[PDB]
Amino acid sequence: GRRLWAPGVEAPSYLNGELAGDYGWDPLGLGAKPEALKWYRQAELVHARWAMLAVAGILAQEIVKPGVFFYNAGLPENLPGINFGGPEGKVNLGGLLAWEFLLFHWVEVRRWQDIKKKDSVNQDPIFKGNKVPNPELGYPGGIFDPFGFSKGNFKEVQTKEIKNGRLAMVAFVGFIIQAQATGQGPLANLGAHLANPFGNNITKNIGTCAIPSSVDVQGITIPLTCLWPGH
Amino acid sequence: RALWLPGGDAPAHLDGSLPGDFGFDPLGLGADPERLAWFAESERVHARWAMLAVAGIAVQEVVRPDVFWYEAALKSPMPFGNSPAAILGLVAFELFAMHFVEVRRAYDFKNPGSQDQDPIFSNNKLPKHEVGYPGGIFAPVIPGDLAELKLKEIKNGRLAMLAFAGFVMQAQVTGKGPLASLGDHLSNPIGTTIFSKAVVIPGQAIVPPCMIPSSVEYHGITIPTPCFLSGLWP
Amino acid sequence: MKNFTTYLSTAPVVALIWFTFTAGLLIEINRFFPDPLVFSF
Amino acid sequence: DRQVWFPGNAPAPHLDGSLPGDFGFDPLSLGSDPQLLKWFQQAELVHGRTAMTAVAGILFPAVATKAGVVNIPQWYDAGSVWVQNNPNFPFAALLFIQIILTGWVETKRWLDFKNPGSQADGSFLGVTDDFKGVANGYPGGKLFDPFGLSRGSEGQLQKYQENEIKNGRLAMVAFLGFIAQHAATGKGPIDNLADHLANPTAVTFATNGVSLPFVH
Ligand code: CHL
Ligand SMILES: CC(/C=C/C=C(C)/C=C/[C@@]12O[C@]1(C)C[C@@H](O)CC2(C)C)=C\C=C\C=C(C)\C=C\C=C(C)\C=C\[C@@]12O[C@]1(C)C[C@@H](O)CC2(C)C
Repeated sequence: GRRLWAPGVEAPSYLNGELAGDYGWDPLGLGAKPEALKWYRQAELVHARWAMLAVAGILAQEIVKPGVFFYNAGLPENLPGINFGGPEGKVNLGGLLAWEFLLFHWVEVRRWQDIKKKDSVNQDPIFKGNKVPNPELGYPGGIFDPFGFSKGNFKEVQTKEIKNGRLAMVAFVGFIIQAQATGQGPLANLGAHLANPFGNNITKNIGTCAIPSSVDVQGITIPLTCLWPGH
Repeated sequence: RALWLPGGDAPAHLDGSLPGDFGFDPLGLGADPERLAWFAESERVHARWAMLAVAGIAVQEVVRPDVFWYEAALKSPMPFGNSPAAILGLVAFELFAMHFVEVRRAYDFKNPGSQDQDPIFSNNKLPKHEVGYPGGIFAPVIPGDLAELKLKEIKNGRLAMLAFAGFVMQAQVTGKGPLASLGDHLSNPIGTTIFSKAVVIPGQAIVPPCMIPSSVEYHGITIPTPCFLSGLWP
Repeated sequence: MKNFTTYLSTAPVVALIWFTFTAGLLIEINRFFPDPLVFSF
Repeated sequence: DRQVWFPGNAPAPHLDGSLPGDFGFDPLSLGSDPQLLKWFQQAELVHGRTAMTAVAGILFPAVATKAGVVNIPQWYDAGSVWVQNNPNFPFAALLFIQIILTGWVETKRWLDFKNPGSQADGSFLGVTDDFKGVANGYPGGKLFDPFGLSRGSEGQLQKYQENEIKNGRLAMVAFLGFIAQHAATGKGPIDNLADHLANPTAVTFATNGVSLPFVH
C-alpha cells in the first residue's frame, strides 16, 4: 500500500496494494508466494468476520445478561431455558454439536471448493437457477449481499471491513486474556478500570489465572488452561 | 457430469461410461481397468445383496417385532427335519446352490456369452447382453430405458449398502432393531445420536457398551459373537 | 564404502574377525558345555 | 534441487533423488555402492514395513485396552502371557514353524534380489506373473498388490512410495520410542500417552526416574 505500518520501512515487492488494508506488513514473509497469500487472505477474512461476530456477541450478552460470564457460557445451566425435546427438554450437547458439525461441514466444504477453484461452486446445487456472482475470492455476494452495499466503492468498504476485523481480532484476544486474568466480563473490566485505574489494571491481575483447572460438564471433565501460566 | 464433489475434477480413469459414475475414486482403486470391471461386478452384487437384506430386515422387523434380526438365526423356523442338526443340511443345500449360480455368474464374467445356454434344455438360450446385466428371462419386463434404470439400481444399492452398515452398527450399539432405533431417535433427537452417548476428548473417553453378548450356545457350539472393533469405538 | 570394505578385507582385519569368531565359538561352547574331556553324553 | 535433511548442505553425491524418500541423508556414505544401495533399500523397506505392522499391532490393542473393552496384555508381556495361556503349544514348535515359513518367503525374496524375475518361472505352484516383481523392494502383481494401486498411474505409485517410506521411518522411530519408554517407565505406550495427557507439566522424561538418575 501507500501508508505503511511504520515510518521509514519499505513494503515487500509482493504487497503493493491489490488487497484492502495493505500496510506492507509481512515481517516473516509468509505471503511471499501468491498461493499462500491467497490462502492467508481467506484465513484473515474468516478470522476477521468471526471475531467481529464474537465481539458483537460478547458485548451484547453483557447488556442482556450481565450476570452470566461469557467464558462460562458453554456450561449447560448457563444456557437459555428452551426445550430441546425428550422427556425433560434438557440440553445434551451431543446433538447440539452434531447440528453445527453437519451444517458447518457442508458450508465450509463449499467455501473450500470455492477457494480451490474460483467460480466452481457458485451455482445452487438443488435449484440451478439460483447463482452467486462471486466478484472476488472471499466476497461471494448475491444472497450474501442482499442490500447491494458493494455496488459503490468496493475497495473502500473492503478496507473498512478488514480494518474493523483486525480491531475485532485484537479485541477478542483482549477479551480472552482479561477474562482469564480477572474472571469477569469485558465491560465489568472496563468499569473496574474506570473505578480504580491505578489500583486495578494489568499489573494487578496478570499473575492470576482465575479460570479453574478443570470443569465437569454433564459427565465428562474438560481440562482447562489459561493462555499463560498464571496461578 | 454430476460429480460427488461439484467444482472438483474427476480422475482420468473414470470417464463416465459406467452407471453411477460420479468421479468418486480418491484412493485410485479402479485405476486398473480390469480391476475396475471386477469391482463394478462386485459393486453390483454387493448392492443387490444389500438391497435384499435391508428389505428383509425391515419386513421381518415389521412382521415379527419380537424377534431381533441379529438373533434371528437362533429363533429361525425348521421346516425340514426333526433334529437340531438339520441346519447342516440346509447349509449344504445353500452351498451347492450358491456354488452353481456363482460359478455361472463368474464364468459369464470371465467368458462373456459362454454361460448363455440352458444346460438342460438346449432350446432355451439367454439373448446377447452385457456383462453383469443378464436380462432375458431374468428381466421379463423393463419399465423404462436401461441407462436410467441402471442409475436407479446403483443408487438404491449404494443406499442399501450404507443402510445395512447402519443396521449392523445400530444393532451393536443399541441391541435393538432399525425402526425401534428410529423411533427412539424421533422421541429424543438431542440425546440419542452417536454424538450424544459417545465423546472422546484428550482427558477421557466415554464409550457406549455393546448389548450383544460375546457368545451364544447354539446346541453346544459356542458361536462367538464379537462386537465389531468395539475397542476402537468413540 | 568400497575402499572401507577393502580395508576390512585386509589380512589382519580378516584374521581378527575370524579369530574372534573362532575364539568366541570355543568360549561359548565351553560355557554351555562346561568341562568337556571325552566324547561322551 | 530437492529438499534435503540439512538445509544448506548438499545432498550425498551417490543419492540422486530417484529413490523414494531421498533427502540426501548419508553422512557415513554407507550407500555409495549402487548394489549395496539396492540391498540397503530393501533393508529399509523390510524394516519399515515390519515396524509399521508392529506399531499398529502394539497401538490398536493398547488403545482398546486403555478404553477398558478388552484386557490384551502389553507388548512387553504378551509372549509370557501367551506361553502361560497355551501349555499345549510349546515355544520351540512355534519358533520352528515361524522359522520355516519366514525362511521360505525370505529365501524367495533373497533369490529375487540376486536375479530379478527369477521366481516368475512357475516353479511355486504355477505362479508366473505375480512373482516377477515391479522394482527393487516393490514386488507388486496380483498377489502382493491385489487392489492394483501400483498398476494405475506412475505419479500415484510415486506418491504411495513416498507415503510408505515416510510412514515406515516414522514407525521405526516410534518402535525405538516404545523400547525407550518401557525401559524408563515400566508401562505401555498408550499408558504413557494417557499419563502425559492427564498432567503434561509433571509427566515428562525428566520425571520418570531413569532418564535423569539424579534426585533433582
Ligand atoms: C470455536 C469457538 C469457541 C471458543 C473460542 C470457545 C471457548 C471456550 N469454551 Mg466453548 N468455545 C467455542 C465453541 C463451543 N464451545 C462449546 C461448549 C463448551 C462447554 C461445555 C465448555 C466450553 C468451555 C469454553 C472455554 C474453555 C475452553 C478450554 O479451555 O478447553 C480446553 C480445550 C481443549 C481441551 C481443546 C478444545 C478445542 C481445541 C482448540 C481443538 C479444537 C477441537 C477439534 C475439533 C479437534 C479435532 C478432533 C479430531 C482429532 C477428531 C472457552 C471460553 C468450557 C468452559 O470453560 O466453561 C466454563 C466448557 O466447560 N465450551 C460448544 C458446544 C455447542 C461450542 C461449539 O462450537
Ligand atoms: C530405528 C531403526 C533404524 C535406525 C537406523 C538409522 C536411523 C540409520 C541411519 C543412518 O544409516 C543412515 C540412514 C545413513 C548413514 O550414513 C548414517 C546413519 C545415521 C547410520 C529400525 C527399527 C526397526 C524396528 C522394527 C523392525 C520393528 C519390529 C518389531 C517387531 C516385529 C515387534 C513385534 C512385537 O511387538 C509385537 C508386534 C507385539 C508384541 O507383543 C510382541 C513383539 C514380537 C515384540
